[PDB]
Amino acid sequence: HVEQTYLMIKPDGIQRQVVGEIISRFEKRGYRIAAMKLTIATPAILEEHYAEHKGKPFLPGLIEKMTGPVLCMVFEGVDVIAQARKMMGSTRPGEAAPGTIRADFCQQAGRNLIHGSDSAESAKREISLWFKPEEIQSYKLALSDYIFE
Amino acid sequence: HVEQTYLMIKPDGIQRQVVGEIISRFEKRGYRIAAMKLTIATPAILEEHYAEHKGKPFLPGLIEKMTGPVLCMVFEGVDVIAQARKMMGSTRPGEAAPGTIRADFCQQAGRNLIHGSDSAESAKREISLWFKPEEIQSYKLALSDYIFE
Amino acid sequence: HVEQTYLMIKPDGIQRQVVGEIISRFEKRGYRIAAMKLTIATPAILEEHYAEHKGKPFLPGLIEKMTGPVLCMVFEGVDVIAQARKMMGSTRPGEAAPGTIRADFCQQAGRNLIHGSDSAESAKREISLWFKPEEIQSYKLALSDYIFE
Ligand SMILES: Nc1ncnc2c1ncn2[C@@H]1O[C@H](COP(=O)(O)OP(=O)(O)NP(=O)(O)O)[C@@H](O)[C@H]1O
Ligand SMILES: Nc1nc2c(ncn2[C@@H]2O[C@H](COP(=O)(O)OP(=O)(O)O)[C@@H](O)[C@H]2O)c(=O)[nH]1
Ligand SMILES: Nc1nc2c(ncn2[C@@H]2O[C@H](COP(=O)(O)OP(=O)(O)O)[C@@H](O)[C@H]2O)c(=O)[nH]1
Ligand SMILES: [Mg+2]
Ligand SMILES: [Mg+2]
Ligand SMILES: [Mg+2]
Repeated sequence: HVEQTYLMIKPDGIQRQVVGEIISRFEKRGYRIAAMKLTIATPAILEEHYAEHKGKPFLPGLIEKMTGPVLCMVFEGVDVIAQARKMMGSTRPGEAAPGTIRADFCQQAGRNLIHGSDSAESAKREISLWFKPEEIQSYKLALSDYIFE
Repeated sequence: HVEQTYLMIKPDGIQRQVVGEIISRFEKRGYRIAAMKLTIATPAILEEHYAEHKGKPFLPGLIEKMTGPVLCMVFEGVDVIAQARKMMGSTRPGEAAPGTIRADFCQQAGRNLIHGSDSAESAKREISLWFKPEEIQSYKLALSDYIFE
Repeated sequence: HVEQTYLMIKPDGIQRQVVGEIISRFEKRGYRIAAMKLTIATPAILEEHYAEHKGKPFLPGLIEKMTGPVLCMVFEGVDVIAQARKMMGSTRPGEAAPGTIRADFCQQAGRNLIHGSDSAESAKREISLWFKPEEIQSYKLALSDYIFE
């Protein structure tokens, strides 16, 4: 049984030109690209994306940092929501484990390269926010017999 | 004082075409390739390899998944039995530490890319099962003075 | 607020020809190269460098193993003293976390590839020992807005 998670490369990932390296880490585990789109995030969509932080003092500066080019992604795999969070590492790069994206690429939480859904409910909500159903692509990986039990 | 461990790239490592990447991880630490052989694992040899699991319900499907091309390897180094196990990571990739082979490449225990001996006794048994003595090569690494104390 | 740490590639890092790989790991986090110099370490300077270890049983052999080409480096970043130590990993490569330099490249404490300052005080002292102030270069990284909060 597979699930789908929402992963988003933030503007610092675009501007530091590590998009391909990020994608390769997820492809390396046999996770399937189910959707992908480059866009420029707007405050209106970011307010909904970060609805959990509404009213908090840091929300205006988070939205400002995120107003820029982003790569919206959906990846599919076993336990991929929790696993992608593990691969990303802790919010604060200095506390993230070696070998995670944030530890390997970043210094501070405010520029930590990538977002990933933190739960099944948030993944469903975030995928629906950033993608229309017609943009989610269903196909089978040819190596499936060697990736899955 | 060095020891030798038996490492085997399973059919998923061959079919996903990551053999060279796996070998490079062990070469990177200055471990010496003492033996290397491509073969196709058969049920009779796999029954002896997995003798500890005889009779268990999961063994038949394990043998089926392992019936395929494998790369038999012997690596030599300080504490290499335990260290190779650490490098592979937990049997279940989702529990494996970031930076390990199974965490970086895999999703499920039944397709977890690689086997390594779990003890000195199993290394001796497994090397004897999969290799003839003529296939174990004795030579010295030229960089030894910069690898070992 | 950024700080500066002293990092030194030991003779095993030079001789195994992994200098570039080491530098890339620090550049990948947006750490800035503030100083860099190839020299051959001599006992007199190494005695001052390792002054804290005076009298310990491994010191004479440590000085012998360190008498050779070294790459002196200063890197700048947020919390870079502690973070570089985390990236290097434990003194013993066998205890170091997967994904650290020592775990990925080495086997034994006596050949563990790299030195890094362990504190703000030792970083100040080591930078002054190996570099004159005129050798420390100040410039701003063009991607600073995407590395720092
Ligand atoms: N619950 C399970 N479900 C699926 N496959 C399993 C399970 N438990 C074990 N396996 C498979 O059987 C192998 C042998 O189990 P075990 O010897 O306990 O793990 P290991 O030593 O980490 N791996 P191996 O290289 O096969 O010896 C595992 O590597 C998996 O490929
Ligand atoms: N500067 C700064 N940014 C933060 C802090 N906490 C969170 N953020 C930013 O806000 C984003 C969303 O916060 P959160 O959902 O709690 O963290 P995440 O799930 O790891 O992305 C993070 O990824 C960070 O970029 C903080 O303490 N300082
Ligand atoms: N052979 C050997 N070398 C050691 C030992 N302890 C320390 N060293 C070496 O001495 C160096 C400096 O020691 P220390 O400052 O404690 O370790 P570091 O801060 O991790 O570099 C280490 O990096 C090792 O190369 C030991 O027990 N045996
Ligand atoms: Mg979050
Ligand atoms: Mg076993
Ligand atoms: Mg020290």
